[PDB]
Amino acid sequence: GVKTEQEDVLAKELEDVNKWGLHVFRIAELSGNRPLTVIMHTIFQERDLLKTFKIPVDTLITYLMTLEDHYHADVAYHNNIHAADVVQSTHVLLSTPALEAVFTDLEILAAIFASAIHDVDHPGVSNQFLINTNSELALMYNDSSVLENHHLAVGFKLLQEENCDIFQNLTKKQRQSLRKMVIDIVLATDMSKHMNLLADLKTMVETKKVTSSGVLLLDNYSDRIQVLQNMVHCADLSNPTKPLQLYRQWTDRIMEEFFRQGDRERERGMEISPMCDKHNASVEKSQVGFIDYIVHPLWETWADLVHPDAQDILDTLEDNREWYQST
Ligand SMILES: [Zn+2]
Ligand SMILES: [Zn+2]
Repeated sequence: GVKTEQEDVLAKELEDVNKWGLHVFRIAELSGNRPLTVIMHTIFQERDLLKTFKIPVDTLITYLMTLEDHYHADVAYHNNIHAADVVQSTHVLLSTPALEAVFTDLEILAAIFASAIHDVDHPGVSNQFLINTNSELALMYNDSSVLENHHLAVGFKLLQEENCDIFQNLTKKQRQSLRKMVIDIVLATDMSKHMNLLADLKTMVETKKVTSSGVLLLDNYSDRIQVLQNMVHCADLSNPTKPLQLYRQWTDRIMEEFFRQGDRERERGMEISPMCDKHNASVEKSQVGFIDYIVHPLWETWADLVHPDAQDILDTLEDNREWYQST
């Protein structure tokens, strides 16, 4: 009834689950490529979610393993490790001092569950690739948020497998609310929604209230959900805010995925996508452009929302930006 030594090494690593920069790749190794399962399990226990929602533990484990298995091991970036990272990063963002006591258990469950399923069954190519190849998925979703609609459908559909319904003891009311929030959050991970989300984040920063001091004031669904949406979007785009040794690993993986799509595009004479082209790519330049135009405006705005909880994260982003720039 005692951990093996590998399990103990895993356990000591997981003591960092509440911190930006967990070594998720080491956890992936220690766990036998189960970073999503062990990290979700640790977080659910940590937040008392099993008791609060009467989730039987074997059901939670069975579902997590099933969820994890529907991420593609042969996809370099959009895989279970990325899902685990986004989960644990959303987990840390949820605990930010400026959001203390703001969100309900159900909203907390929604953000974490949405994080876990948000890229499930990703084929490792983009929406545009899927649309252009006349793929079955693109036709099912009428070319609209193709992957993101698919991630949701898979994530929910998997609750129907044997002993997988982790929401079996929630009331209809809890389930309908949970489901809508999860759907709103995941659909918001589509980059084509990025400009609007950021616009609304800013507007809320311009017009933000604080009550009892410190903590933010969110008094309608629109505001509560848009903050959750931006939170997970932030976790999804958190690679450049992480210590450089992690960030570079993510960048290697995303570039491996992009070039591979570039290869497949040429294996069919398709026009080559924005910097998916091996040979004609500057990884350093693309990262700088990515940070200046997308990641920094997002996180800078987030940092303002929860000032100054996010100062260390923003500083790390800027350091990494200068680092890449120095090339
Ligand atoms: Zn995605
Ligand atoms: Zn993602």
